[PDB]
Amino acid sequence: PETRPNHTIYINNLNEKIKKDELKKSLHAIFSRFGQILDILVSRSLKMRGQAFVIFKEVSSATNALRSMQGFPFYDKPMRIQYAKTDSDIIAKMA
RNA sequence: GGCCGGCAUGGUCCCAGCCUCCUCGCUGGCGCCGGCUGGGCAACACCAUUGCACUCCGGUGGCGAAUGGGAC
Ligand SMILES: [Mg+2]
Ligand SMILES: [Mg+2]
Ligand SMILES: [Mg+2]
Ligand SMILES: [Mg+2]
Ligand SMILES: [Mg+2]
Ligand SMILES: [Mg+2]
Ligand SMILES: [Mg+2]
Ligand SMILES: [Mg+2]
Ligand SMILES: [Mg+2]
Ligand SMILES: [Mg+2]
Ligand SMILES: [Mg+2]
Ligand SMILES: [Mg+2]
Ligand SMILES: [Mg+2]
Ligand SMILES: [Mg+2]
Ligand SMILES: [Mg+2]
Repeated sequence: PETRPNHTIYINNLNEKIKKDELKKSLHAIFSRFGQILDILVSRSLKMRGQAFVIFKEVSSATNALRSMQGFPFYDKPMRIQYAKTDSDIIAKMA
């Protein structure tokens, strides 16, 4: 359902027909305005398809991105967003 | 994509057309029928999947495809 605040947002219900490189770029296009993005992780494997991790440098960015883009129609599908359950390695490798 | 068999089929060159998972080719292929067989999921389609990762990594399918004109 939902979890504790995090630098990283977990996005799913994404259109699975879209390729990894395009998907990453399109996600930057709509999410960059919430704050600096450290990385976007995408895989098309059987387990990880339809999903993305957007890693913000500051948690407040993640928070605003989550509230604002919940259900945003993206490649004809309503985007579902939550905080990631765990910190991404890029975040742990800092603080 | 490869090989073989049967039948049909005069040769060389030119132009145009058509076909596609298999160099979309600046020279790849394209008579009819039938059997054997290779590679790969890179793209595409379909099936399955709503999945919390930081390790690339589900499956199946097609190629069971494609002809006119001219010069000598
Ligand atoms: Mg990209
Ligand atoms: Mg990458
Ligand atoms: Mg997967
Ligand atoms: Mg033969
Ligand atoms: Mg005869
Ligand atoms: Mg015959
Ligand atoms: Mg002869
Ligand atoms: Mg003649
Ligand atoms: Mg020609
Ligand atoms: Mg034409
Ligand atoms: Mg064609
Ligand atoms: Mg047979
Ligand atoms: Mg986790
Ligand atoms: Mg085959
Ligand atoms: Mg002729």
